[PDB]
Amino acid sequence: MNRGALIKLVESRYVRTDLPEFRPGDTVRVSYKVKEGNRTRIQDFEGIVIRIRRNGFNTTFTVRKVSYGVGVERIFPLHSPLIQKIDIVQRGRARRAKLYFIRNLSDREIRRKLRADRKRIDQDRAAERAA
Amino acid sequence: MKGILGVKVGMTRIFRDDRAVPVTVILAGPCPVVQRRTPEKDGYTAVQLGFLPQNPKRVNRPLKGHFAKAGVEPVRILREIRDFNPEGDTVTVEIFKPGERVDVTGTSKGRGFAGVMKRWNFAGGPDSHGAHKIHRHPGSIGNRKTPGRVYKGKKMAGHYGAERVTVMNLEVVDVIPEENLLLVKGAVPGPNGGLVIVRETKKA
Amino acid sequence: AKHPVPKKKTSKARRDARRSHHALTPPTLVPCPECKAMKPPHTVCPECGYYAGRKVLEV
Amino acid sequence: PVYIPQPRPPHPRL
Amino acid sequence: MIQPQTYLEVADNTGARKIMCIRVLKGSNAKYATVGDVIVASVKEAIPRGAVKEGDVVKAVVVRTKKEIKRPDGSAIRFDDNAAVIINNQLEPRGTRVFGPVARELREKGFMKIVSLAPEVL
Amino acid sequence: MRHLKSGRKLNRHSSHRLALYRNQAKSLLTHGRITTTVPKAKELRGFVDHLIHLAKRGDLHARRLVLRDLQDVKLVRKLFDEIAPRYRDRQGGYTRVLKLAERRRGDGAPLALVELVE
RNA sequence: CGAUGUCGGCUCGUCGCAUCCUGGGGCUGAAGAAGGUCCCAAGGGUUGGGCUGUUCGCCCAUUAAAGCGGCACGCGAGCUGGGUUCAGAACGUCGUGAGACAGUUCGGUCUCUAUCCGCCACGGGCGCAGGAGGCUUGAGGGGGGCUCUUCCUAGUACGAGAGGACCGGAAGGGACGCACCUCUGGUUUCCCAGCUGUCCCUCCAGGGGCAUAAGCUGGGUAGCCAUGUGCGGAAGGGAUAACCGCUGAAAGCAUCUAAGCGGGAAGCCCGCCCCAAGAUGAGGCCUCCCACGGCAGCCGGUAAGGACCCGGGAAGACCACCCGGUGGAUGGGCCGGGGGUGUAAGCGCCGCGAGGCGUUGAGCCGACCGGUCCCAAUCGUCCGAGGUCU
RNA sequence: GAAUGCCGGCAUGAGUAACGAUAAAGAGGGUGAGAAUCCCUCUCGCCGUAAGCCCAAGGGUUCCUACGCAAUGGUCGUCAG
RNA sequence: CGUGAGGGAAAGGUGAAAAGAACCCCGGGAGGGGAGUGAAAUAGAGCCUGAAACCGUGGGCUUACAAGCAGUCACGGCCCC
Ligand SMILES: [Mg+2]
Ligand SMILES: [Mg+2]
Ligand SMILES: [Mg+2]
Ligand SMILES: [Mg+2]
Ligand SMILES: [Mg+2]
Ligand SMILES: [Mg+2]
Ligand SMILES: [Mg+2]
Ligand SMILES: [Mg+2]
Ligand SMILES: [Mg+2]
Ligand SMILES: [Mg+2]
Ligand SMILES: [Mg+2]
Ligand SMILES: [Mg+2]
Ligand SMILES: [Mg+2]
Ligand SMILES: [Mg+2]
Ligand SMILES: [Mg+2]
Ligand SMILES: [Mg+2]
Ligand SMILES: [Mg+2]
Ligand SMILES: [Mg+2]
Ligand SMILES: [Mg+2]
Ligand SMILES: [Mg+2]
Ligand SMILES: [Mg+2]
Ligand SMILES: [Mg+2]
Ligand SMILES: [Mg+2]
Ligand SMILES: [Mg+2]
Ligand SMILES: [Mg+2]
Ligand SMILES: [Mg+2]
Ligand SMILES: [Mg+2]
Ligand SMILES: [Mg+2]
Ligand SMILES: [Mg+2]
Ligand SMILES: [Mg+2]
Ligand SMILES: [Mg+2]
Ligand SMILES: [Mg+2]
Ligand SMILES: [Mg+2]
Ligand SMILES: [Mg+2]
Ligand SMILES: [Mg+2]
Ligand SMILES: [Mg+2]
Ligand SMILES: [Mg+2]
Ligand SMILES: [Mg+2]
Ligand SMILES: [Mg+2]
Ligand SMILES: [Mg+2]
Ligand SMILES: [Mg+2]
Ligand SMILES: [Mg+2]
Ligand SMILES: [Mg+2]
Ligand SMILES: [Mg+2]
Ligand SMILES: [Mg+2]
Ligand SMILES: [Mg+2]
Ligand SMILES: [Mg+2]
Ligand SMILES: [Mg+2]
Ligand SMILES: [Mg+2]
Ligand SMILES: [Mg+2]
Ligand SMILES: [Mg+2]
Ligand SMILES: [Mg+2]
Ligand SMILES: [Mg+2]
Ligand SMILES: [Mg+2]
Ligand SMILES: [Mg+2]
Ligand SMILES: [Mg+2]
Ligand SMILES: [Mg+2]
Ligand SMILES: [Mg+2]
Ligand SMILES: [Mg+2]
Ligand SMILES: [Mg+2]
Ligand SMILES: [Mg+2]
Ligand SMILES: [Mg+2]
Ligand SMILES: [Mg+2]
Ligand SMILES: [Mg+2]
Ligand SMILES: [Mg+2]
Ligand SMILES: [Mg+2]
Ligand SMILES: [Mg+2]
Ligand SMILES: [Mg+2]
Ligand SMILES: [Mg+2]
Ligand SMILES: [Mg+2]
Ligand SMILES: [Mg+2]
Ligand SMILES: [Mg+2]
Ligand SMILES: [Mg+2]
Ligand SMILES: [Mg+2]
Ligand SMILES: [Mg+2]
Ligand SMILES: [Mg+2]
Ligand SMILES: [Mg+2]
Ligand SMILES: [Mg+2]
Ligand SMILES: [Mg+2]
Ligand SMILES: [Mg+2]
Ligand SMILES: [Mg+2]
Ligand SMILES: [Mg+2]
Ligand SMILES: [Mg+2]
Ligand SMILES: [Mg+2]
Ligand SMILES: [Mg+2]
Ligand SMILES: [Mg+2]
Ligand SMILES: [Mg+2]
Ligand SMILES: [Mg+2]
Ligand SMILES: [Mg+2]
Ligand SMILES: [Mg+2]
Ligand SMILES: [Mg+2]
Ligand SMILES: [Mg+2]
Ligand SMILES: [Mg+2]
Ligand SMILES: [Mg+2]
Ligand SMILES: [Mg+2]
Ligand SMILES: [Mg+2]
Ligand SMILES: [Mg+2]
Ligand SMILES: [Mg+2]
Ligand SMILES: [Mg+2]
Ligand SMILES: [Mg+2]
Ligand SMILES: [Mg+2]
Ligand SMILES: [Mg+2]
Ligand SMILES: [Mg+2]
Ligand SMILES: [Mg+2]
Ligand SMILES: [Mg+2]
Ligand SMILES: [Mg+2]
Ligand SMILES: [Mg+2]
Ligand SMILES: [Mg+2]
Ligand SMILES: [Mg+2]
Ligand SMILES: [Mg+2]
Ligand SMILES: [Mg+2]
Ligand SMILES: [Mg+2]
Ligand SMILES: [Mg+2]
Ligand SMILES: [Mg+2]
Ligand SMILES: [Mg+2]
Ligand SMILES: [Mg+2]
Ligand SMILES: [Mg+2]
Ligand SMILES: [Mg+2]
Ligand SMILES: [Mg+2]
Ligand SMILES: [Mg+2]
Ligand SMILES: [Mg+2]
Ligand SMILES: [Mg+2]
Ligand SMILES: [Mg+2]
Ligand SMILES: [Mg+2]
Ligand SMILES: [Mg+2]
Ligand SMILES: [Mg+2]
Ligand SMILES: [Mg+2]
Ligand SMILES: [Mg+2]
Ligand SMILES: [Mg+2]
Ligand SMILES: [Mg+2]
Ligand SMILES: [Mg+2]
Ligand SMILES: [Mg+2]
Ligand SMILES: [Mg+2]
Ligand SMILES: [Mg+2]
Ligand SMILES: [Mg+2]
Ligand SMILES: [Mg+2]
Ligand SMILES: [Mg+2]
Ligand SMILES: [Mg+2]
Ligand SMILES: [Mg+2]
Ligand SMILES: [Mg+2]
Ligand SMILES: [Mg+2]
Ligand SMILES: [Mg+2]
Ligand SMILES: [Mg+2]
Ligand SMILES: [Mg+2]
Ligand SMILES: [Mg+2]
Ligand SMILES: [Mg+2]
Ligand SMILES: [Mg+2]
Ligand SMILES: [Mg+2]
Ligand SMILES: [Mg+2]
Ligand SMILES: [Mg+2]
Ligand SMILES: [Mg+2]
Ligand SMILES: [Mg+2]
Ligand SMILES: [Mg+2]
Ligand SMILES: [Mg+2]
Ligand SMILES: [Mg+2]
Ligand SMILES: [Mg+2]
Ligand SMILES: [Mg+2]
Ligand SMILES: [Mg+2]
Ligand SMILES: [Mg+2]
Ligand SMILES: [Mg+2]
Ligand SMILES: [Mg+2]
Ligand SMILES: [Mg+2]
Ligand SMILES: [Mg+2]
Ligand SMILES: [Mg+2]
Ligand SMILES: [Mg+2]
Ligand SMILES: [Mg+2]
Ligand SMILES: [Mg+2]
Ligand SMILES: [Mg+2]
Ligand SMILES: [Mg+2]
Ligand SMILES: [Mg+2]
Ligand SMILES: [Mg+2]
Ligand SMILES: [Mg+2]
Ligand SMILES: [Mg+2]
Ligand SMILES: [Mg+2]
Ligand SMILES: [Mg+2]
Ligand SMILES: [Zn+2]
Repeated sequence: MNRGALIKLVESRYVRTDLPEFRPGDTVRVSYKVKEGNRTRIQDFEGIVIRIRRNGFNTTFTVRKVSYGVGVERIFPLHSPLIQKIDIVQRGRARRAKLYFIRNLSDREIRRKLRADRKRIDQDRAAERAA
Repeated sequence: MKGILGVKVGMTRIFRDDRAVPVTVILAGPCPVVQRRTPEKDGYTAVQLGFLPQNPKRVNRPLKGHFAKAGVEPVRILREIRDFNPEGDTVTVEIFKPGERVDVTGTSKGRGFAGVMKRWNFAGGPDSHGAHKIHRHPGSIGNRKTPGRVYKGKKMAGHYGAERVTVMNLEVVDVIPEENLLLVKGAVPGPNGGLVIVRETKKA
Repeated sequence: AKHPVPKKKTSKARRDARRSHHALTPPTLVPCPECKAMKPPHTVCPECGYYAGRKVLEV
Repeated sequence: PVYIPQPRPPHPRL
Repeated sequence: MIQPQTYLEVADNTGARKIMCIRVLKGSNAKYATVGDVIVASVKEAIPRGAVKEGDVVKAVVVRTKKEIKRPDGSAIRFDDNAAVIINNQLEPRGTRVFGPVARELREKGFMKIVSLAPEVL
Repeated sequence: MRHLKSGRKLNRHSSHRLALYRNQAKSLLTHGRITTTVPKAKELRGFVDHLIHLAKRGDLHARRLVLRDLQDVKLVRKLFDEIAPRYRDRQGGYTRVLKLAERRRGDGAPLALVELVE
């Protein structure tokens, strides 16, 4: 047998394939299906992807935003069926893969370090030029 | 009262009714019956199942006579299931449906020689305030001249793990009969690759 | 600690009994296919230098 | 032998 | 993950700014309070001329915490501080508004007064 | 517990172990055969295998990588010009470990030889 | 008295029951709810803080509850050493004095090696009348046992009102226990990157040593983990406790009792999980070998099998256990995938320059999932039944 | 037959604790009856207001060379104060 | 041993005679086996006699369901005379 393959096979019915690629440093908006008694609505959540940890189907990504004065971080399973959609808001240029350090930065200092990723912005805009 | 042998494949999670579900994946089937235990012949009732086929170049002479007496191919392991008497001659995961509750026996991970703290969650000692080389030690083990001995069963360091463990009342989340897979919610004893037994639950 | 000490001398019966498990076991020996000398299995023959049928190292 | 190391004091059973 | 001695910022206009948890009101010997748990605390720091003053022994509900809370959908939320909202023995907010976001767990715990008053439920 | 952990310690701290493997590599590649204890042999196998494979690649980067361990341009030059070319079609398994019969007199250690193959 | 270490604390418990809580009851000046008092019950449980060396006690905030005791006032060859209980010093007090004080005050060396019993673990030996490879019965042990809130029943029974049930039924908790690593969160001694100083290779560029037993810094896979996840306490059957009865005399009535029957506890027995045939009372079932050669015995060659040796292992201190040994994927290498780091070097362009851009998610790359005989488990050796008697 | 008697010898504890700074080693070549331990070479590490060099005190041939390995060296020893 | 004043041991014996073992064998040596000397070589210099504790080799009986100040009394089995 092949235990790794079987795990993949069990996960394949749940694996998502419709979300945009993104990187630590990118600003992003996750439209997340949320329930509130006894209906369910779509609550957007915008912020910077400070972290993505990869474990195949089990990859998860963390988004950080300030919100009415307080910093809020949220962790989403990248293949969660609760994610309606993900919009890429801004491509960010990070020098590392985990951006925990921006927790202790002023807004103006985060802007200085995570300058707009020109190269992948052009990639975005040069896509969407299609039939 | 049904039962099947299997192998722990590994853990993952699925999504069921907008809920994350931690599941262990077990490769259980397929198990041939290799001997049936009858009250007449043996005094009790159980089925000697076999699991995982074996290269005959390793199955010795007295064991080949055992498989052949049942007309089954040589198998790697034989385990019984008490008070189980399947009508067929081969047991498969098709005996478990989603929603059912099972009990999984496995051989737990082996800690080896374990300390009193890792084994029995003893408090240990202080790490400052004058503690002298006793931070992980077990304290007192007794009284004085009365009784002047240590009880049988007083918890001390020693080996820990690599023993038979059974977890009760595990939900069955899914069955994938084409791959012989059995998705059970929770955790199962032992390492990936370990032998497991999956029986119907004794809980109500 | 308070310096644990033996309480009685150990008898010749008890001392030797503890050595119940002290015999050397003799070394595992097999004849070498090329020179028929006796040598430990799974080692290059120290008498002729052969292992796995070939001269491996001059002796 | 020529020199005796002093023995430890007793526990004060006072 | 709030325990006795933990300081919480105060997320309402009660006049209290910092409280120090002195008991977790969750049974006989609970060790931690999370979002939705009521605690007993002491006011360590309050503004002048408040409804509450430094020294009062008040009840509070925890509305946001620094240890991330996990959720049945496999997601998790985590704030920048440990905040609380001061309440009365009937579990209603003793102030008139709430500052900052609060944990959606507060809703199915019946702290619907706080949930409405909050500018964001996350 | 040691569960599923790779690599011996050889009763050396992290930087001493490293230089052991590095000095053993330079020795093996200098001479083509060396005698060591069996454990040290069994571990040098993969350390030297990798260097030889990088030598099969033969680019500047590989030479520079290899040089981090062997540091000797003349020896690295021998590895790239004389050793690598006779392994071009061999897919790993560039070294071998054969165990010896007799032990050391002064500490009882089992010895074994390590050599490059043909 | 040729020494039985003394308070309190910590650690580890274990027992008792005159029971603090939980379960079961009778009486009540018991309407209900809540109490009071006594009876049965030791299964489990019995919180975190302030003060003081304190035991004790008071106090804060909770709780179902914050129980009292024995075990050398349990436990210093287990720790502590704050107090007590040496030598210094001081105050008050006594003494002419030296000095003194259940008066106070500041300080004041606590001994690496376990022989026997005991305890936790792990083997070796022999036995279990033939010898072997499997799979099992369970005599007997051990583990576990806690409990709260809210809702429905129902604002009903009860009550002037306030308040507020029995029984029955749902949901959600605290602590504790076993296992696990999918997620959350740790570590991850060299898996990747950046950085200073210095010495060096080779002048640049690229790099290596050292600054810790990682020089420092940012991350970090497998493993091991809790702060994370799953699950457990039961259900149920049986016998009883106090207590309540049915039928019923002695004793025309009455009586739970003398004949006889029923109800009745978190407790007792079984049930659950775990060990377990040295259970010498050494059990059972399945399969394999087999009447060997030479004088209930001895010595030979074997049989079925076994061990040695070797490559290994989420097994392990050694041992043991488990898998594999060329008819082979066991470890090492190689290859693919995962995963980490986060765009190598070299070259080209831009800038006087530190740099920047591109080639490029590049390069490097532990353990994870697999493939591939490229390397290594070569070749072999030694044991091992002939079955007592009625 | 005892005086924790005196002298000596031999046990037990036991193949046990330990082998005296965690600055660190590896390989090849030589010698030799014998080599992890001696010599030689390459690699690696440690000290460098020293763990380098020169005086004084104290020690008293330990200095150099040849031949040696019983004991001394906490192992070995062909080496050595 | 102690700075010093001072303290203060242990250690006798081959044989009549060295006739003190040429020479050969194993061994690096040590040690041994032969040969040889002697009345005697477990008188061989680690030497007269050579006790005991203590350590070993060989043999007879004995022991792995058993409770012990170790013996004593009884009977039975086995080995010896
Ligand atoms: Mg099993
Ligand atoms: Mg444990
Ligand atoms: Mg623990
Ligand atoms: Mg601790
Ligand atoms: Mg101390
Ligand atoms: Mg100690
Ligand atoms: Mg310490
Ligand atoms: Mg410990
Ligand atoms: Mg005591
Ligand atoms: Mg006793
Ligand atoms: Mg085990
Ligand atoms: Mg001690
Ligand atoms: Mg002590
Ligand atoms: Mg000590
Ligand atoms: Mg000890
Ligand atoms: Mg001692
Ligand atoms: Mg003894
Ligand atoms: Mg003796
Ligand atoms: Mg003896
Ligand atoms: Mg004796
Ligand atoms: Mg003994
Ligand atoms: Mg021993
Ligand atoms: Mg022996
Ligand atoms: Mg003394
Ligand atoms: Mg104040
Ligand atoms: Mg005040
Ligand atoms: Mg606020
Ligand atoms: Mg460790
Ligand atoms: Mg491995
Ligand atoms: Mg060592
Ligand atoms: Mg270092
Ligand atoms: Mg490699
Ligand atoms: Mg070999
Ligand atoms: Mg060997
Ligand atoms: Mg030597
Ligand atoms: Mg006394
Ligand atoms: Mg005495
Ligand atoms: Mg005495
Ligand atoms: Mg004494
Ligand atoms: Mg004493
Ligand atoms: Mg007690
Ligand atoms: Mg009572
Ligand atoms: Mg009660
Ligand atoms: Mg009651
Ligand atoms: Mg009552
Ligand atoms: Mg009333
Ligand atoms: Mg009532
Ligand atoms: Mg109790
Ligand atoms: Mg008790
Ligand atoms: Mg208390
Ligand atoms: Mg204080
Ligand atoms: Mg107190
Ligand atoms: Mg007091
Ligand atoms: Mg109550
Ligand atoms: Mg005491
Ligand atoms: Mg006490
Ligand atoms: Mg005590
Ligand atoms: Mg002490
Ligand atoms: Mg004490
Ligand atoms: Mg004691
Ligand atoms: Mg003592
Ligand atoms: Mg003191
Ligand atoms: Mg002190
Ligand atoms: Mg004194
Ligand atoms: Mg005065
Ligand atoms: Mg006076
Ligand atoms: Mg005094
Ligand atoms: Mg007094
Ligand atoms: Mg005073
Ligand atoms: Mg002081
Ligand atoms: Mg004092
Ligand atoms: Mg000290
Ligand atoms: Mg001592
Ligand atoms: Mg002992
Ligand atoms: Mg004893
Ligand atoms: Mg045994
Ligand atoms: Mg049997
Ligand atoms: Mg039983
Ligand atoms: Mg028994
Ligand atoms: Mg109602
Ligand atoms: Mg009415
Ligand atoms: Mg009810
Ligand atoms: Mg993890
Ligand atoms: Mg993982
Ligand atoms: Mg994590
Ligand atoms: Mg993580
Ligand atoms: Mg990890
Ligand atoms: Mg590296
Ligand atoms: Mg440079
Ligand atoms: Mg550098
Ligand atoms: Mg250097
Ligand atoms: Mg240096
Ligand atoms: Mg480094
Ligand atoms: Mg980290
Ligand atoms: Mg790090
Ligand atoms: Mg629970
Ligand atoms: Mg009546
Ligand atoms: Mg009647
Ligand atoms: Mg009766
Ligand atoms: Mg009855
Ligand atoms: Mg009944
Ligand atoms: Mg219960
Ligand atoms: Mg069993
Ligand atoms: Mg059994
Ligand atoms: Mg018995
Ligand atoms: Mg048996
Ligand atoms: Mg091993
Ligand atoms: Mg095998
Ligand atoms: Mg073989
Ligand atoms: Mg393989
Ligand atoms: Mg492989
Ligand atoms: Mg790869
Ligand atoms: Mg990849
Ligand atoms: Mg990747
Ligand atoms: Mg670039
Ligand atoms: Mg580049
Ligand atoms: Mg460049
Ligand atoms: Mg230019
Ligand atoms: Mg990559
Ligand atoms: Mg193939
Ligand atoms: Mg052969
Ligand atoms: Mg006398
Ligand atoms: Mg005497
Ligand atoms: Mg004495
Ligand atoms: Mg003496
Ligand atoms: Mg001795
Ligand atoms: Mg030993
Ligand atoms: Mg010992
Ligand atoms: Mg030891
Ligand atoms: Mg010692
Ligand atoms: Mg040792
Ligand atoms: Mg020492
Ligand atoms: Mg010493
Ligand atoms: Mg040392
Ligand atoms: Mg260093
Ligand atoms: Mg080397
Ligand atoms: Mg050498
Ligand atoms: Mg040597
Ligand atoms: Mg030598
Ligand atoms: Mg050395
Ligand atoms: Mg030299
Ligand atoms: Mg300098
Ligand atoms: Mg300096
Ligand atoms: Mg001198
Ligand atoms: Mg010389
Ligand atoms: Mg010598
Ligand atoms: Mg010598
Ligand atoms: Mg001499
Ligand atoms: Mg010596
Ligand atoms: Mg020495
Ligand atoms: Mg020596
Ligand atoms: Mg010597
Ligand atoms: Mg010589
Ligand atoms: Mg010299
Ligand atoms: Mg002197
Ligand atoms: Mg003198
Ligand atoms: Mg004199
Ligand atoms: Mg004479
Ligand atoms: Mg004479
Ligand atoms: Mg004469
Ligand atoms: Mg010769
Ligand atoms: Mg001689
Ligand atoms: Mg001889
Ligand atoms: Mg002679
Ligand atoms: Mg005569
Ligand atoms: Mg004689
Ligand atoms: Mg004589
Ligand atoms: Mg004479
Ligand atoms: Mg004599
Ligand atoms: Mg003699
Ligand atoms: Mg004997
Ligand atoms: Mg018995
Ligand atoms: Mg017997
Ligand atoms: Mg007796
Ligand atoms: Mg008699
Ligand atoms: Zn040979």
